[PDB]
Amino acid sequence: GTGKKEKSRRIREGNLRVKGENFYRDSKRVKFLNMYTSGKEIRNKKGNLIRAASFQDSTIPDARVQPDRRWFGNTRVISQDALQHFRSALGETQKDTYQVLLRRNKLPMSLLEEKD
Amino acid sequence: EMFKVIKTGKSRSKSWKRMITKHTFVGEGFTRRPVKMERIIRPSALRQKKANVTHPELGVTVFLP
Amino acid sequence: NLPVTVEKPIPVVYDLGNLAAFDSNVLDKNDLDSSNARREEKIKSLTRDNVQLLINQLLSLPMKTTTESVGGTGGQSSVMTLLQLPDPTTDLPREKPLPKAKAMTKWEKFAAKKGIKPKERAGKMIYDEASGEWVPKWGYKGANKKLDDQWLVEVDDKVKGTDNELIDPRTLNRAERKRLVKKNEKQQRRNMKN
Amino acid sequence: QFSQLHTDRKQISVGFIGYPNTGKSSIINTLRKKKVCQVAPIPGETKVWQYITLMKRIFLI
Amino acid sequence: SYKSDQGGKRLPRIELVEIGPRLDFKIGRIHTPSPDMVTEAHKKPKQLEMKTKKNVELDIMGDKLGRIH
RNA sequence: GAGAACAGAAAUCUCCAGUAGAACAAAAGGGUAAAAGCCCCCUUGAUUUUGAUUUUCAGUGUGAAUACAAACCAUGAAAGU
Ligand SMILES: Nc1nc2c(ncn2[C@@H]2O[C@H](COP(=O)(O)OP(=O)(O)OP(=O)(O)O)[C@@H](O)[C@H]2O)c(=O)[nH]1
Ligand SMILES: [K+]
Ligand SMILES: [Mg+2]
Repeated sequence: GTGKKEKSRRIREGNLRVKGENFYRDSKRVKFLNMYTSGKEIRNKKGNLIRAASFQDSTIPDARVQPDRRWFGNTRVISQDALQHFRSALGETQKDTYQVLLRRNKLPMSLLEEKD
Repeated sequence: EMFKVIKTGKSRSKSWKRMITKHTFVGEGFTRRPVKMERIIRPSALRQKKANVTHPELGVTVFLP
Repeated sequence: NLPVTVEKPIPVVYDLGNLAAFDSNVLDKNDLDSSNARREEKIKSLTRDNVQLLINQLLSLPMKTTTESVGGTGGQSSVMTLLQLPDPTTDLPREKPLPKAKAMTKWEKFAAKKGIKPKERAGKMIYDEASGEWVPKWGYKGANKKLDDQWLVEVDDKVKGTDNELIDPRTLNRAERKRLVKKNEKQQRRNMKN
Repeated sequence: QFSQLHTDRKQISVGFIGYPNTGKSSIINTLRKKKVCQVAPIPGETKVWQYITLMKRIFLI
Repeated sequence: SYKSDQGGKRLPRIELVEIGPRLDFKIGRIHTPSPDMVTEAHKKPKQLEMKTKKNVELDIMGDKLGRIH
């Protein structure tokens, strides 16, 4: 059947396509499913290393931190007004049993948790 | 050195899982991936939340999150 | 001690974001015509009542206070108390249309197809192993133009046998760089045409 | 509802915990409408964890 | 503004002094836009405002909260 | 336009007149003159970092790009930019 050919399917719906990309799988699906068989090393007849295993490269990286003035600046600050607002809000909360915590806000809780 | 190969299967024939041998910081709201889709492993014993930070000025060390 | 409670038959509406008050009461043509000498008094009284209502609403609006001192950025000092105006209700036409969403370029489509994530762009400083300094990878005094200033360049083996052997390799590399830049500009113009 | 609240997570997991012989395996079998977890009147039938796929985005443990 | 003696110290009595100009406009001629232009001019950007989601609120502390029925 | 050895049609200095006829960008039918032109001073940070916010991606879901805002930063006596 000419209509069932892989060439004809692409017309209905070059170097970009990868091996195994078909009607059922896209390129990302192909690579994610190849993850389960990925982690193997390749060796030749002489025993050399054609390709190292995944996440097992033996090369020593050059670990340096460049000089920069972004390291010495303040990253997080809070105003006195914001501190007062959050201190007042901590205490007025009426927790409902049917409300769940999806994401907790990042706050200076050491500065906010002051109790007489 | 960073990663350790973790073998799966009854005959230990698959070797696609990797375990980080160094200490890590995972952050807030961390949940473990499902085991079938968990390639990178950061064991809970090696997760860190606080550090001993020395201030150059005033010469003190404080345990900070 | 005049009253400050203006009573109105038809209830007026407010747009405190625009600082506007609209009353749709009954206006007589006789008291407002130019033939009447009291038209100014009538209009002044009506506007006075409406302004009193608007001022009542504005001064009953919530107020923002701060504790920062003067001389700092923000414009509001400790002594200043500012009314919190709500969003404007009345709709007005824009002066220009909304910015259209630009169509994806060829690079963007290719990167989406092949799963190429954007670069982190931490900085433009690269470490030089031949020296002991961090240098810019491009631009003013960049490391991409050090071949022009290089004191000694070895001649490539593949250049021999062609008439381009006599040419300065620094000139050849500068020409290749300019050709690449013009190619990038032509690709940008092509994307803008598409 | 929990899946809709975590619609950006691509899947959620629901872990069943409690005392022995309270019926976690029975509840999972009830949700699947099939005996996918072994059940016994004796305590300690379940000995390790087990993943069950209830829907495409919902896993039970 | 003047002291009112009946609205406390919060609601002053207002008075208007005209400063001009005083104008009378007779409505000579009109020219109204096309409805598609009206809609295009009244479109809103909505980029800045947070998207609304059912059963998801933000409390006073800033924590995102989900409701369960 | 006049004056000043080389030095005249062209070198450099001085005075008066000088709506820009100069030099910068756009293609004004009203762009800029104690400048938007020329010189001097300060900054080399400009790919900062924070975000429950906008859009996209991820088997590494509190990360990154991206849009917007804010805190800063630079300069100035300041208004401010
Ligand atoms: N009457 C009644 N019996 C139940 C119910 N649910 C479970 N059972 C019984 O309780 C016993 C415990 O069942 P399990 O499902 O194995 O309970 P479990 O918590 O999983 O116990 P372990 O796996 O051993 O830790 C079984 O024999 C069930 O038949 C229930 O809803 N009603
Ligand atoms: K049991
Ligand atoms: Mg059980």
